[PDB]
Amino acid sequence: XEDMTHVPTDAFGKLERPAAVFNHDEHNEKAGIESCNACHHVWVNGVLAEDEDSVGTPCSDCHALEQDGDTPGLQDAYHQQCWGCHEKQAKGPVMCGECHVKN
Ligand code: HEM
Ligand code: HEM
Ligand code: HEM
Ligand code: HEM
Ligand SMILES: [As]
Ligand SMILES: [As]
Ligand SMILES: [As]
Ligand SMILES: [Zn+2]
Ligand SMILES: [Zn+2]
Ligand SMILES: [Zn+2]
Ligand SMILES: [Zn+2]
Repeated sequence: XEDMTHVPTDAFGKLERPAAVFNHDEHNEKAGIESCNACHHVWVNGVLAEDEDSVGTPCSDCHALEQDGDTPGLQDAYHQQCWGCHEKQAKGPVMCGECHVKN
């Protein structure tokens, strides 16, 4: 994903919002994220593997559009991951129009 400049949107069908800006490799370098499983996680039987990751599997392979149990639907997965870290670190966009950029 070194060519990535927005988050993939094909799983959603018709969009309400602009694609979310996300230059994956530059993002992750500026943010200081050193583990891939900060996002590409592996959750098994309610427990998060600390030493594994799911790189190479789309989020949308596990996260349906609808919530399943405590597995978030796909929109909420992205909002909880992305907007959740920004809020926890007090850095990064936290308005709709700073990710979903109209341009
Ligand atoms: C850690 C260094 C890391 C790697 C390696 C990695 C790889 C990776 C690949 C190969 C893809 C698929 C790209 C494609 O389809 O061409 C991908 C996709 C996404 N990633 Fe990633 N990624 C690493 C780390 C991070 C981190 C720390 C985050 C969150 C900040 C992140 C997130 C994403 C997202 C979102 C995508 C798109 C998912 C999809 O549905 O295809 N990755 N990454
Ligand atoms: C792709 C980068 C991706 C995103 C985004 C994502 C988000 C995410 C969130 C925010 C949660 C809630 C719990 C937490 O904050 O970790 C969550 C939950 C689970 N996920 Fe996920 N997830 C992404 C990727 C994937 C992939 C590729 C898988 C399947 C291999 C997967 C699985 C799950 C499961 C299962 C859960 C529920 C865990 C639990 O509470 O039992 N996720 N996802
Ligand atoms: C989830 C896929 C995700 C998105 C989308 C995302 C976007 C995003 C943007 C657009 C920025 C601003 C870039 C700019 O300067 O123009 C930004 C910045 C930060 N992010 Fe982020 N972000 C996503 C996920 C994550 C996660 C999971 C983390 C923490 C683990 C995270 C962290 C940060 C940090 C820190 C920054 C600020 C970088 C800086 O300017 O110092 N983001 N993100
Ligand atoms: C502000 C509260 C806000 C809204 C509103 C919003 C909407 C939203 C929707 C409706 C989707 C589903 C796809 C669609 O367009 O129909 C969606 C998807 C994603 N979002 Fe979002 N979102 C708002 C806030 C934010 C912020 C602050 C971020 C960046 C941290 C962000 C990110 C994302 C991501 C990633 C996705 C999935 C990929 C894509 O649709 O772009 N949202 N959002
Ligand atoms: As680089
Ligand atoms: As929140
Ligand atoms: As809070
Ligand atoms: Zn753009
Ligand atoms: Zn560099
Ligand atoms: Zn790995
Ligand atoms: Zn909050």
